[PDB]
Amino acid sequence: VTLTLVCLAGLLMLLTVFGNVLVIIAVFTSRALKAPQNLFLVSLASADILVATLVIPFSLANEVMGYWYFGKAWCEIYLALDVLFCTSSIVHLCAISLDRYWSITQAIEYNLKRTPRRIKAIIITVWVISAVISFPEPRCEINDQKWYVISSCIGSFFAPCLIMILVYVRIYQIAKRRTRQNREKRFTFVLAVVIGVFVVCWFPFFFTYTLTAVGCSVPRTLFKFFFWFGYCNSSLNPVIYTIFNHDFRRAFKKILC
Amino acid sequence: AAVERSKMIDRNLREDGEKAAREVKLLLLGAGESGKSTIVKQMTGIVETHFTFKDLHFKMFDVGAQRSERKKWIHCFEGVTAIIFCVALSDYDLVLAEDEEMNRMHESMKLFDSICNNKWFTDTSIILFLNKKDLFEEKIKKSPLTICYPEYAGSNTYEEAAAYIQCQFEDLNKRKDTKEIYTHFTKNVQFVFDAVTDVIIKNNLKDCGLF
Amino acid sequence: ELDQLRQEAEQLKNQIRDARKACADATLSQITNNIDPVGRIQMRTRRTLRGHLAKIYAMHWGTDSRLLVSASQDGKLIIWDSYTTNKVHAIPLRSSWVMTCAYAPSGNYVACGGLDNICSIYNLKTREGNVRVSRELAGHTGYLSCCRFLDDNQIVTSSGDTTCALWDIETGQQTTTFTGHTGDVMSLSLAPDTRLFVSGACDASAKLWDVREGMCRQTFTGHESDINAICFFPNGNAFATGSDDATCRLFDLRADQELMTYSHDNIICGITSVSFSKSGRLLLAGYDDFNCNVWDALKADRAGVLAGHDNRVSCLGVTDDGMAVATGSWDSFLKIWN
Amino acid sequence: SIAQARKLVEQLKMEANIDRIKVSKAAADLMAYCEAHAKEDPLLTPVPASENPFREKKFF
Ligand SMILES: Cc1cccc([C@H](C)c2c[nH]cn2)c1C
Repeated sequence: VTLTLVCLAGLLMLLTVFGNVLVIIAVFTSRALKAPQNLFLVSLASADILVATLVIPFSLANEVMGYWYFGKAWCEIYLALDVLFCTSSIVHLCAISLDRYWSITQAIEYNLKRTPRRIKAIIITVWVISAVISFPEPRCEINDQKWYVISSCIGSFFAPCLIMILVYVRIYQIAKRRTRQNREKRFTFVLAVVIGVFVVCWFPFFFTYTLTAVGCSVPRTLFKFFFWFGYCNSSLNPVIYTIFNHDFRRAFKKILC
Repeated sequence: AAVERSKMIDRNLREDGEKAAREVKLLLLGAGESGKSTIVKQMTGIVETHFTFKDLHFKMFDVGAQRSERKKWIHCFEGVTAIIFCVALSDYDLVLAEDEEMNRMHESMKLFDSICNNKWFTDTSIILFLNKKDLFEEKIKKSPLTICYPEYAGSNTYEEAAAYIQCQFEDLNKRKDTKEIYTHFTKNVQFVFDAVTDVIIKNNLKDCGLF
Repeated sequence: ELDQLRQEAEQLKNQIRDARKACADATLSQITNNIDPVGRIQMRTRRTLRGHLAKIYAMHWGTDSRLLVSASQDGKLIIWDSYTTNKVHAIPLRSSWVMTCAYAPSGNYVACGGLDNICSIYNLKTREGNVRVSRELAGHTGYLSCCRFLDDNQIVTSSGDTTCALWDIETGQQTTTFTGHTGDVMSLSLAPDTRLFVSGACDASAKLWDVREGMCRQTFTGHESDINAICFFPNGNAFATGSDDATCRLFDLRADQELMTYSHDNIICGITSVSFSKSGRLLLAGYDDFNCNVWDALKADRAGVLAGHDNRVSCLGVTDDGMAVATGSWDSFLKIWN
Repeated sequence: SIAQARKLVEQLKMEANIDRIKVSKAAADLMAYCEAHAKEDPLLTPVPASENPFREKKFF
């Protein structure tokens, strides 16, 4: 099944780019969405666009044709250019967590210093951390060295998932001391997806990735399927972080409809 | 030339807007004998009172000097982080100066009802203040509160009357699901700090839809 | 007895009402019935003067037809340049509650006003640096809802104190006071010769105030609610009132009656500004439905719509040249619908 | 109350006896003026770009 899978990947790419472009446009062309926090949304949407254009077209081929990559010198720079265009996302989900934690736990103190002078620095810090974690017949198997998979796995998806899971179990606590108006299902559900999605899509991959370090019998086909959830998560991301907010929804209604 | 001048003008305007956005604004309202001046002291046209508590920045606009129709200029106050309101508990024993047999507190409720159930302040929360508590606590010892409500049961009492009045005041915000109404019986600025911290946190906790 | 005054006043009002009828021959819509329609009118925002950080509450085109003022709740009174969009000036006010503006006819002074009940006047050409508050006229008992220069000295303001007042910017003393108007005074407009001006109260009425002798001359009624705007036919013999009744009306100074009523079923919101084309045949009415409807002042048949604003239109002004329409809405952008 | 009512009555009597003109003459003097300034209105009759300083013309 080649044409069907290629078409499915094409649907993936189209949806990803469409949603991220919509979010990027709605963030700018709207008076209401003028808060500084939206710089993170714009940067994350840009990362989703990049990983949806410069990455998927090649890594779908490498699995479809089932043979030598198209090229031998453009790999050493995309093999680490798809592994840094995801870590950018996985760490922008650990930055939109610290932001949306400090804007609740310490409101008055953080509502000052909540200006672009620091948001830009944070975004540059994320985009340099990603790069630091990216650089460490024949097929281009992702570099699996006994000392590089461990560090990449525990620096790219075990800090950003131990810092957005110890930062969304508080916003659950705070959202219990600050509602007192029978909104139990509101702050209890929407806080379950933003992590429910982030860990159902990704973790099934990283678990096997670093589990190979002990040579466990991970099936090859199932692993090469787990490999492909990262991009679908890069697709699902813009809607998760934008639907619920009222201003984003109004901008979506005004632009799309 | 003109391009550079206008660029510098834009830069200054952006800087001033950024510095101003870090302010909290409080429209202060009350009836004639409400006692808002007492609140201002403790804590023509618009009078702006700028203060700072625990390293914050409040502006409070007193507009009671404006003797004209209220629906024609209230538009300007759509965007205040809260609306402080002041009522006079010793005002249930005063009839309107011009009108006859118009209990001053009834007029105060009418004003507050107009403020709350209004199309502009549909989310802007109110912070209610019930001034002159002690004077009322002494006044009620001879004049039953039933004079000002022919639907009252429970003989004169301060632990009950001041809760019944608060009930009648909180029974007027038909937007029960949108705006909160805090209440304190005039550390008052400490209460305003603790009640605008809640507004700021509950407006941050709604930009992401959690609330 | 006072009842004598009441009864005779009632009979006097009835006499006026039944004597106006005698001056009726046929409705304006009958006489102009064979007039040539105007068709459709399209207007596209040539510029979009940007920079305000809050609502926009007024404006005034300069006599040059190039510069234009604009006031916002951001606390700054800006003076733009329509052609290039460069902000020529940006005055930092003292109180950020503004409800008016008035660019001088000679362009050397500007004014302001608002809830502070004070009409401040600013001199643009300091001769040594930036601007400075030239004067501050105080003496009104209510917010200042409109104000226009008679010349570079006299300024006639109107407030919610149920009065108007002609000032003297040289000495800051009310030269005259126009009292006799029941409700507020939501807006006014001078005449071509600056010897008469109509004031529109929130009492559902208008009054043709004189200036020389400080006394009304005529009173027009027929509106069913407040009157948020008013303007003159460019020849100073008719004025169009825009109410919160959602209907504009065209009143005649000479005949002292009502001529046309511009209303439609599809509109239920209230007007907030009106203006005429230089030919006086386009009653541009800036509604509160996010729109700014063009009309046809002689047949009432709407002939366009300037719908481009994300928030209600609060300012609407046609230059003296006649070839532009600057509209300002609560979303902080000024549009120029050439 | 009395004096204010008397002043109102005086104003009303002064404004009642003012003279007027039939609606026909006012209608004629309205439409005649509206016609008189046809070519001088750049909105009623849209003007070409040669007279559109906003679109393309002398702006210096
Ligand atoms: C360690 C690491 C970090 C980020 C991305 C990846 C790769 C490219 C992947 C697989 N599926 C989605 N992304 C890795 C291996």
